[PDB]
Amino acid sequence: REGRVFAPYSVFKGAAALSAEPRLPTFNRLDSGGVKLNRRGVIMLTFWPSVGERKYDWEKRQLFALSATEVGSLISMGTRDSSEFFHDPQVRKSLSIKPNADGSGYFISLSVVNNNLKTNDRFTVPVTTAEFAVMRTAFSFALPHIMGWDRFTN
Amino acid sequence: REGRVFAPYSVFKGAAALSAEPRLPTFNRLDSGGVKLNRRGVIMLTFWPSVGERKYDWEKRQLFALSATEVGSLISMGTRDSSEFFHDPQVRKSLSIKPNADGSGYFISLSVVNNNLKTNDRFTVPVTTAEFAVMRTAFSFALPHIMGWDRFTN
Amino acid sequence: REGRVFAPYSVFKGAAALSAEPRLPTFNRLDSGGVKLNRRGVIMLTFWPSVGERKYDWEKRQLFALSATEVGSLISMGTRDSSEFFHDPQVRKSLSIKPNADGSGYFISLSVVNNNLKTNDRFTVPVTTAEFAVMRTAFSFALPHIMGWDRFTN
Amino acid sequence: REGRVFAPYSVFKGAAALSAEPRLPTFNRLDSGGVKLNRRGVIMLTFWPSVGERKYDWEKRQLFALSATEVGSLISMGTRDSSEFFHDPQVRKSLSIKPNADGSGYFISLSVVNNNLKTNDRFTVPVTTAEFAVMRTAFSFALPHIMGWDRFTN
Repeated sequence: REGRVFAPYSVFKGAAALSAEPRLPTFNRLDSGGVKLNRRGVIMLTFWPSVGERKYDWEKRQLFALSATEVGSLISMGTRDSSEFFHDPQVRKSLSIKPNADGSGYFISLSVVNNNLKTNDRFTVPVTTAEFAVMRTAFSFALPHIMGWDRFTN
Repeated sequence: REGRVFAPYSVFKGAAALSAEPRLPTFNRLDSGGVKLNRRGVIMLTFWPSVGERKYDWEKRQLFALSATEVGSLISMGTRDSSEFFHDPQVRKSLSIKPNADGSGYFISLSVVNNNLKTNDRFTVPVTTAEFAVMRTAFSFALPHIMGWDRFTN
Repeated sequence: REGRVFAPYSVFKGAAALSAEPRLPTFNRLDSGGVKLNRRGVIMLTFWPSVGERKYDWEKRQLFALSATEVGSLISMGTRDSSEFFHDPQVRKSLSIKPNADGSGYFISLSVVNNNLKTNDRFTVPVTTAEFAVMRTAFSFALPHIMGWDRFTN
Repeated sequence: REGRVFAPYSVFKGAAALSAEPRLPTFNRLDSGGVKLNRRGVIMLTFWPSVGERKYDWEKRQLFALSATEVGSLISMGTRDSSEFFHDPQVRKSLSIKPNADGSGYFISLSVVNNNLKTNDRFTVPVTTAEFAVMRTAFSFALPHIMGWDRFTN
């Protein structure tokens, strides 16, 4: 617990909020010496809905984890590019990132569907060019770290 | 005080000078273990006016702090892009960055207005493409640091 | 052996798999003080063939080392760019990276030829834009490290 | 002397060779605590002439130091961009970087003139796109370091 860090980048908007934070990979120590990557690193996204003016319901939050490759998708997006990721379970989630009309930003939307319970939720947060540039730059910085490549240093 | 660092990037021009330097975020240590970001990091800009040939008046300086998102705005600017940031108080400040005619650089201008005292100041510094490229590269380097994301490392 | 790190980025596809990992340079310590780069750093690529559905034959793997300059070639590639590297021995190897039809990714192909033994092998792995973006970002991160330039720090 | 590092990036060509290496800034420690940048950092270029097939004369080398701003110029260069830097003394030096005909690389040329002694030297090294990409990526990595901004970290 001593090694925990909390420093999300968060964007609060009218209908919902979104936060992003890296999760580092885990490594296994080898008997013969050295380490080897174990559990993958991700960039974790958290979405939660507004319930009023500048008020949000943290209890209804839903998460979506971006793999290294999914981060690669996001950082290579141009002004007018779109993408969608589908994660299989019961509950199915999908994350879409689509440009706004003006190319002055995007809509980032998390869909959460439980067909069995007929429950259906969607959390959408607009992000400006400036905000998405923070995401690209920060996620690009984090990528080598979530891949474990920061361990290759002189 | 032992941890202070002074290493501004500065540009000195005919009517004014400008300097830029990161300010790191502060963190709070958690009782249960780990840390959490407290006070935001910024890139601090300082402007001061010329009073003669290669002479400037440091006593009349005025500051403007760039948030992570405002840095995102600056680093994603193309050759012909413009931007303006407004900071509310009494005294109101605004920062504009506009391309020059030739697309060989920009004008970075700080406006400081105190309507009550009818005082009105403006400090403008031209910056070349090369100088703005230093800013983009350096501010991009600093961004993960002012966000606290440098704490996520293996 | 205590300093070994294993954290490849790997892409598994229908006919073959590919993995990439940096190899750091070696340095020599100088009698008068300080260090000087000795053996070059590279980004090592490993290719091996499929033998069935999600099954591959590690025993038939073949390697190809990218120099700093060859990494420079890869990271500066645009969507529609191609490249080929030839490495002299007996056995000759060549590595090609060519865009797919749609510009939605590339084919990375390792050729291994032994004219004397008339043996002839080729291992080809398709990589998406997102996967190649991971490679560009990660290899760019690693470049200063494999060059030894990470040693120039305050 | 214990802190010296030697790890140039070097390009050897038909008529001349060129090497590049960062030089870190110096800092002064403050009585009240903390440090402040003193002597500027640069990227140092070294050129020397060929005297035969894969043979060069190190004794006739000439140097040229790139300031942070001059590095900004280099890293922001597009395929078809040119630049020239002039350094005043006695001896005057100028450094030009011009694209080749095909946009497949550049010519980097150091001029050294001593009008008084009527001595006149020029050392020119062609650099491929891949080689210049190493320079851009490596110099961009080094820039925050030569500016002293690597000292702003959590």
